[PDB]
Amino acid sequence: MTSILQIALLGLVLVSFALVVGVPVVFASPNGWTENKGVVFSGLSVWFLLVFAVGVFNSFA
Amino acid sequence: KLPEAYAPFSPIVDVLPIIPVLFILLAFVWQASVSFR
Amino acid sequence: MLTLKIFVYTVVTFFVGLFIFGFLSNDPSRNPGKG
Amino acid sequence: VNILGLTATALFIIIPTSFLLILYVKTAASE
Amino acid sequence: LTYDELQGLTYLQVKGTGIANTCPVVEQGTSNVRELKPGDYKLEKFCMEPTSFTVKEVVDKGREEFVKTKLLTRLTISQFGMNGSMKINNDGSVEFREDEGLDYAATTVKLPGGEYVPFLFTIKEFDGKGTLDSFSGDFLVPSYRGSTFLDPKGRGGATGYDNAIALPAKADADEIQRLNNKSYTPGKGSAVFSVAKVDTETGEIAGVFESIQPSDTEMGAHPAKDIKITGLWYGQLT
Amino acid sequence: ENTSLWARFCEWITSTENRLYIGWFGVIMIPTLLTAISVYIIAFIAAPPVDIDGIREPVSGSLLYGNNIITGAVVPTSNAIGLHFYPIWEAASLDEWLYNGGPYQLVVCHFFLGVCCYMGREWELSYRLGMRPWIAVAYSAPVAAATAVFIIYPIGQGSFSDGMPLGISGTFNFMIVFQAEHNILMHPFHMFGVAGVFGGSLFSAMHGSLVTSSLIRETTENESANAGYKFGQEEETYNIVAAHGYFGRLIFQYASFNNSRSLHFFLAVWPVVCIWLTALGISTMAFNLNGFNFNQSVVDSNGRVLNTWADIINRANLGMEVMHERNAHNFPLDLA
Amino acid sequence: GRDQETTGFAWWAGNARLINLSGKLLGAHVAHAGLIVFWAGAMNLFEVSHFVPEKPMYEQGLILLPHIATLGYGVGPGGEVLDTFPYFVSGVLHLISSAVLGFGGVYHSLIGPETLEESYPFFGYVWKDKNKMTNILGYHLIILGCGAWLLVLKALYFGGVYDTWAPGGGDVRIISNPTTNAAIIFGYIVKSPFGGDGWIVSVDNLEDIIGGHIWIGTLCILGGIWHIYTTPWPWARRAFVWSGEAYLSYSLAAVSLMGFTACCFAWFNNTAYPSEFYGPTGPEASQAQAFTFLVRDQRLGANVASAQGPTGLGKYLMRSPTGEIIFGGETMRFWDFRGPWVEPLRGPSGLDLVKLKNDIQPWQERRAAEYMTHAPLGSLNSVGGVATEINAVNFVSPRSWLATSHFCLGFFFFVGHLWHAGRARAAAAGFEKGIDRVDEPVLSMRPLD
Amino acid sequence: LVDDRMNGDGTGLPFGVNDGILGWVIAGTLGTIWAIYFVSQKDL
Amino acid sequence: RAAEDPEFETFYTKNILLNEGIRAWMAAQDQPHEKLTLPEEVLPRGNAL
Amino acid sequence: SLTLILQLVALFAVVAAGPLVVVLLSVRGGNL
Amino acid sequence: VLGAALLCAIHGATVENTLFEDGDGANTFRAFNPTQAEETYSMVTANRFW
Amino acid sequence: MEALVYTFLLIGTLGIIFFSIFFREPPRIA
Ligand code: CLA
Ligand code: CLA
Ligand code: CLA
Ligand SMILES: CCCCCCCCCCCCCCCCCC(=O)OC[C@H](COP(=O)(O)O)OC(=O)CCCCCCCCCCCCCCCCC
Ligand SMILES: CCCCCCCCCCCCCCCCCC(=O)OC[C@H](CO)OC(=O)CCCCCCCCCCCCCCCCC
Ligand SMILES: CC1=C(/C=C/C(C)=C/C=C/C(C)=C/C=C/C=C(C)/C=C/C=C(C)/C=C/C2=C(C)CCCC2(C)C)C(C)(C)CCC1
Ligand SMILES: CC1=C(/C=C/C(C)=C/C=CC(/C)=C/C=C/C=C(C)/C=C/C=C(C)/C=C/C2=C(C)CCCC2(C)C)C(C)(C)CCC1
Ligand SMILES: CC1=C(/C=C/C(C)=C\C=CC(/C)=C/C=C/C=C(C)/C=C/C=C(C)/C=C/C2=C(C)CCCC2(C)C)C(C)(C)CCC1
Ligand SMILES: CC1=C(/C=C/C(C)=C\C=C\C(C)=C\C=C\C=C(C)\C=C\C=C(C)\C=C\C2=C(C)CCCC2(C)C)C(C)(C)CCC1
Ligand code: OEX
Ligand SMILES: [Cl-]
Ligand SMILES: [Cl-]
Ligand SMILES: [Fe+2]
Repeated sequence: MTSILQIALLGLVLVSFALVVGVPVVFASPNGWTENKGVVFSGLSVWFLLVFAVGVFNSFA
Repeated sequence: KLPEAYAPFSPIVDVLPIIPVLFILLAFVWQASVSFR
Repeated sequence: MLTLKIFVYTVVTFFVGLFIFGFLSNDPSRNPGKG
Repeated sequence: VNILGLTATALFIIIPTSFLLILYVKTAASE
Repeated sequence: LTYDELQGLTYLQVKGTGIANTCPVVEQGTSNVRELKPGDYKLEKFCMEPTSFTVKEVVDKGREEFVKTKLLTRLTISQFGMNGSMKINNDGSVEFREDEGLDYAATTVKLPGGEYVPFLFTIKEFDGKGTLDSFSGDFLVPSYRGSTFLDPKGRGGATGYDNAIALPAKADADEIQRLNNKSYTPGKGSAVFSVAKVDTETGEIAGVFESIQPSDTEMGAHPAKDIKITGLWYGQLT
Repeated sequence: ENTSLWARFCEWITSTENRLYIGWFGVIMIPTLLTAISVYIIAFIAAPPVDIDGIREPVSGSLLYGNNIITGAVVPTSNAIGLHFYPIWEAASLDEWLYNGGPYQLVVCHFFLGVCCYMGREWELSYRLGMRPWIAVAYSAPVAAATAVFIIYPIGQGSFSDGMPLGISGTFNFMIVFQAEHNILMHPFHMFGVAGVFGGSLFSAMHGSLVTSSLIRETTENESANAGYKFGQEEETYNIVAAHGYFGRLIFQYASFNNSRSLHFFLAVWPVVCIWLTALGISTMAFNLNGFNFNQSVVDSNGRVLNTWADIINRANLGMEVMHERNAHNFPLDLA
Repeated sequence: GRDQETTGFAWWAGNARLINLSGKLLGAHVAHAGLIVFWAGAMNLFEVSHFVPEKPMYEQGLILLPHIATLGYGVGPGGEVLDTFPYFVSGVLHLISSAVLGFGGVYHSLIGPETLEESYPFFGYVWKDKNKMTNILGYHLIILGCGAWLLVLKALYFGGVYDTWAPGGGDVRIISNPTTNAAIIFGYIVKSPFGGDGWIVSVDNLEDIIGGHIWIGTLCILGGIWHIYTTPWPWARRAFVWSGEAYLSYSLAAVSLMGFTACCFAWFNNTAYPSEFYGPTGPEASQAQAFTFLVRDQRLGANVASAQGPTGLGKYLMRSPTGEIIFGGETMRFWDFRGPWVEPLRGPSGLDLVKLKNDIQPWQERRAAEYMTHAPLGSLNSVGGVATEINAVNFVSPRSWLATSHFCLGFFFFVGHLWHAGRARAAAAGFEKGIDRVDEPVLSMRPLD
Repeated sequence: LVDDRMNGDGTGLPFGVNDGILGWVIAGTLGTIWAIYFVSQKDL
Repeated sequence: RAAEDPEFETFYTKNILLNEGIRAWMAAQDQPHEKLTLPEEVLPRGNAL
Repeated sequence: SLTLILQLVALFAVVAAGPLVVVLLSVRGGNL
Repeated sequence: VLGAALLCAIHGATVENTLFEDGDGANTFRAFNPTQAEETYSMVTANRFW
Repeated sequence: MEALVYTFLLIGTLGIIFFSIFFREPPRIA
């Protein structure tokens, strides 16, 4: 139950890095935010889900 | 120390203080990129 | 020596009151500029 | 040294002061 | 201000008020003084507080009298927390003994005319003898400054330069008493104590005292003046 | 319509027609200062000796008690008082008020209020003259230095006796004891301050030499060049292009100030920020942050101590430390 | 962003370009708040990753874990630490909140609306709309009062806070009967800032601390409602300047005052900053040294009331200027120090001789010795002791670090208040860019200066 | 007690006020300055 | 005056004592050519500290 | 050491993130 | 040295705070032309202020 | 005898300061 928490946390770190690199890129791109809606929303949703998953798995590990 | 589940993430924990200094230096980098207009 | 403290308190309060109410006395209207 | 220094100080505070006063009044009386 | 309401008063209500520098003054009982039970006693928390400081200075018509002064120091003149033991006989002949406690206070007074007279107000090693009305004796007076004290030019008794080193030619002859020899010989004072307002129910004694002691002798540069201390005293039996 | 007494008083106070502008900052600046000067002259002339260390060993400090001008100093407050407030009314007699160093606290408090309101008055006259207001911002650096050496260091060390004595030899004593305590020479903030005053002298000489060297010839050699400058003129008096070209081929072309506004801003900003840094260094030393400690840093392979110049500075600090306040320490650790 | 020609502000004054841009102002503010919470979380994680349990926290160079431990998280009696998981939870929560705030600030900064006035009238504002500025100030006052009441609820019903004045050496105490009396609460405010009074630094009990927090929370909530439902009066409108730079200058002066005041708390106060977490203060360490040498020479068979020093003033115990029995030596200047290990030894007349002789405690002696060893004297290389000391001890007090950094920031922000207040007055006046060259005010009045 | 003192050190005196006359002269001076300022209004 | 009257202390005399301390605690490790193996007991030192 | 290697990789990845986003925005259109 | 540092700081502050408008821009550093024969800081105003 | 010389020199210095401040040459502005 600890290894799955470590895997979820490493995935959260990777998703956070992808967000902090691409979100300013998506925003400051010339007409890029209009079409990057789905990928940015998916990244943020996966980030929130991974935060919640690490939080709920901390009680079990 | 950190909890045993979060022990391997200590090296990525140690870098986290310097991020605001990197942020103000990033503002300087961006101003260099806009040719200081 | 209480009289000295009373006198000093009166003088300090007088000068501080002139300062405060002089700056309340519409200080931005003493502007040498326009506006 | 208690009074020779007094005499030296007196001469130092007068002689160039007097000289400066000569030059200043020589200029001030001329318009 | 008795000892009852003083002990029942906390620190934060005494701080900055000067109550910590005044002796406990009894209000109950009588001034019979003879009424107290004769026998063996070992008094505790001996208290002492001056009310006037006077110096022997005048050579004129006053014929070496004691003159009023100004207290250059703050309220650092009282003495508290002293022990000892005093013996009382039936006829009234009593003896007094002071051994340890805060039995000293460095005090500097200002003579009229801008003169500084420091003195160590001590009652230590007091050997009292007499009756209840007035018992007097002698007490040991320390110097004022220790042997490791340094003057403006180094020097001093225990540690020091033993001379004036800033000039390498005049370190002898006239200034023997300043640098060649440091004097730390203790003096002796005379103290007279009067007992009044004795409360035998709680064993608390009070009254006035009269002490004459020398001032600071320093290293012997100037002869010590005589300091007369008048004030109140307080003690508790057993 | 300006007939009422308060309106007339306000117009007189805010009047720019006075010989010296008073203002609402001046209504505090003037009486507090004149109090400080009055008591400072009187104390420097005939101040009785002051027991600075609290050990009943008084220090004369005043001329009538045997001091010259270099050695004369208003002695700091008694160590028994510490950071307590000691006005005349808190003393029973003027004799003990003078014995315990009360004039030092009165001068320090009035001087701090006076310099603060002088800075405020500088802003006020800049406002009433239609000027840009940052002259007071420039003057905030000596005010910071004075506050650090008169109030902030006594606050940090817990006693007004620990402030800078109001004099010259007292100032040197403050600096020497301060070096013993904190090793101020080995501090980056003091190093920037020293670099700032040295560069301020350098830049003052640079700017003055460049402008006086490049004055336009409007007189002869038998009359002073100052007579060539007429006050209130709009024509420039020196060749900015020639001065900039001289500086550029002297030091560096692309690293020179071709704009006088930027040049004068640099002249304004360099010593001011460096004095800010050194005043903050003194204030950080007040909370015992101290300078660089390199005592026994260089060690050989066998572990023997290899002394350095910092170790010689340590020897100087020891020599000052074992001698400062030679009778006021009953214990080894100097934590006070 | 914009450029120099379109705004008149250079790159080194680029934030001035967003003076009038409400959306970019909000983006910069939210990104900055994300930065602040990021430092809080990152420093919490770094400190708990570098935390050693068998050492006190003041020896390990921590400043945030003492802040959390003062509230009573993971600590037991005597100041010892029982768990670091609350600190870890606080750090992780701050990091996640920082991520959220940083995303919001970046979004408003980059692709947020430039001006909120024409599309979001609730969040739109102009600097001269004094009613709207008072509404924003009222909302922030409600937020601040709610935070103060949240601290009050934490100290009342949510585990209490750490009391260093508890018997035995301090413990996590539940606050009961907070002192809500206006006289004693505001006597701190109208107090002198000198020795013996200390203004509000000399608050010595959590009862007064929580009572003042209740008072400030209620006052902030009522003041927020007042600002939301009122407007500035004509006297305030005449006295004040109503520019954004003016409001910034007012805030700058305020936060400079808070910085100096918090520096003074960190250096002197040992109630809101417990010594078990922050180390001894200057006065505390000096008095601990004097008291430790007192009990050492008392154990060595030497009289402590007698046996004066070389100056004849008293080597161990002597008299304060008021008259209380205080520790001898230079520590006389710290005679007003009050700590948990001297108060049981202090009677009505100061330090009682019989109490110092017989009512001694081994825990008091151990704490005094540890505080004597760990005085707030160190170099900026983190070398313990005075400047002469050998490079052998790695310790500088967190109180010293906080005091130095906060006085520095307070002084810079006072100078920033000076700069911004002057520029605000000059900008409202009209001569912030120079002299009009045709309307010089000096030539309009007579000579002789 | 050899001499008379005010003994105002410490104790947390409001504005350092030990006697009610001190607070009353504070109030009186501030009030009369405020009264002069209030009477001399509606100017400029 | 200070030599003939030991109650006369000034900041100048404090500076003189401090400079004596500098010379004494400096010479041994500052001038190796002098070979000053100065003992502890002759080095000037104040009360405790 | 493994801890030192992970610290250096994390530090390099973070310190390169700023230059990465600025270079990517400079070469990918503009608006910076 | 202290007087020279004071002179440098006070001269820079006085010049930069007694400047003429020459503006249509909030940055005064771009309000300067090297090739001109006019003063950019008011010596009269500076003299009156000091 | 030295103290009177010192006090005289300083009061002369303050006199020169007061003189230079209050009785200076007015700027001509011509
Ligand atoms: C929260 C407080 C605050 C806020 C919101 C502002 C806001 C603003 N300031 Mg200001 N200022 C402040 C405090 C503040 N200031 C302080 C404390 C000072 C010091 C006295 C200044 C001095 C100042 C000046 C001189 C100027 C401004 C200017 C401005 C405007 C443009 C800023 C800009 O883009 O420059 C860009 C920012 C930078 C170039 C960064 C500067 C580099 C710093 C100094 C590096 C220091 C970092 C270092 C590691 C910190 C350690 C030091 C110490 C703490 C140990 C802007 C609206 C300008 C203005 O007036 O516009 C109208 C301008 O001229 N400010
Ligand atoms: C506290 C630091 C701070 C903050 C929050 C801001 C914020 C802002 N500045 Mg600014 N600036 C700063 C410091 C700061 N500045 C300093 C120190 C200087 C002096 C060098 C300047 C000089 C300056 C100038 C000259 C200008 C601004 C401008 C702006 C605004 C718009 C910038 C823009 O959109 O262009 C685009 C910027 C970029 C495309 C750079 C991209 C970098 C990205 C955003 C970094 C984000 C990384 C982060 C990890 C992402 C996480 C998000 C999420 C996944 C959590 C904006 C609100 C402009 C303005 O005033 O608006 C009119 C402008 O003209 N600033
Ligand atoms: C930090 C929060 C905050 C801020 C920024 C403001 C800001 C403002 N308030 Mg306000 N207020 C607040 C909190 C705040 N208030 C709270 C918590 C309350 C509830 C008690 C009030 C109740 C209140 C009222 C009733 C009024 C204001 C008013 C005002 C406006 C003018 C005030 C003024 O002239 O300056 C400062 C004022 C002075 C310098 C004169 C007052 C004298 C002092 C400051 C009062 C305290 C005296 C006391 C002895 C000082 C001890 C502390 C000191 C030693 C440090 C101003 C914009 C006025 C207004 O315009 O209405 C909208 C108004 O009438 N406020
Ligand atoms: C050797 C013996 C002789 C020595 C001579 C020493 C002379 C010292 C005399 C004392 C100096 C006091 C000056 C007071 C002048 C007040 C008149 C005035 O200021 O103009 C009114 C003038 C009146 O308006 P106007 O005439 O229309 O311009 O403006 C004012 O009202 C401002 C008033 C300022 C009040 C502060 C007093 C001056 C403070 C600085 C003095 C510092 C004292 C130390 C002196 C040496 C340094 C200068
Ligand atoms: C130690 C003792 C002193 C403690 C004082 C503490 C209590 C007061 C502290 C907070 C007062 C809030 C000030 C806000 C108004 C200030 C500017 C103003 O004035 O605003 C100006 C405004 C103009 O319209 O007027 C107005 O809004 C009216 C506002 C002022 C109303 C208060 C006046 C009180 C009455 C006192 C006068 C006694 C007068 C005569 C004394 C003569 C003695 C011989
Ligand atoms: C009307 C008015 C005004 C004016 C004012 C003036 C004119 C000023 C001042 C002031 C002053 C003028 C102050 C003062 C003070 C002083 C003092 C406070 C003093 C002192 C002294 C002393 C304290 C001494 C001591 C001593 C010593 C030191 C030693 C020996 C002994 C003896 C005792 C001598 C104005 C315009 C502003 C406006 C408002 C109102
Ligand atoms: C929590 C706590 C507490 C409480 C506190 C409090 C409650 C506080 C407060 C307070 C307050 C309640 C304050 C007040 C204030 C105010 C201020 C600080 C102000 C200001 C400002 C100014 C400086 C002004 C100026 C001016 C003038 C005078 C003139 C005209 C113009 C103007 C207006 C600008 C205690 C300590 C108990 C305990 C611990 C903690
Ligand atoms: C706009 C702009 C800018 C920017 C600004 C800013 C300020 C930004 C930001 C931002 C931010 C403020 C961010 C933050 C963040 C955060 C994050 C991203 C996070 C996270 C998470 C995670 C993933 C974690 C994990 C963990 C845990 C849970 C615990 C253990 C440890 C670890 C680490 C594993 C600049 C200046 C450049 C330029 C100008 C304009
Ligand atoms: C991982 C982990 C965990 C978990 C955690 C969780 C799952 C949670 C969270 C979290 C969160 C989730 C946080 C947050 C953030 C958020 C924020 C930061 C917010 C915000 C908001 C705001 C700021 C608002 C604004 C506004 C608006 C927009 C409307 C109206 C107006 C106002 C202004 C109010 C724990 C620690 C257990 C353990 C360790 C690991
Ligand atoms: O008083 Mn002036 O100097 Ca400040 O450290 Mn502790 O206390 Mn005393 O010795 Mn080092
Ligand atoms: Cl010394
Ligand atoms: Cl000590
Ligand atoms: Fe120039």
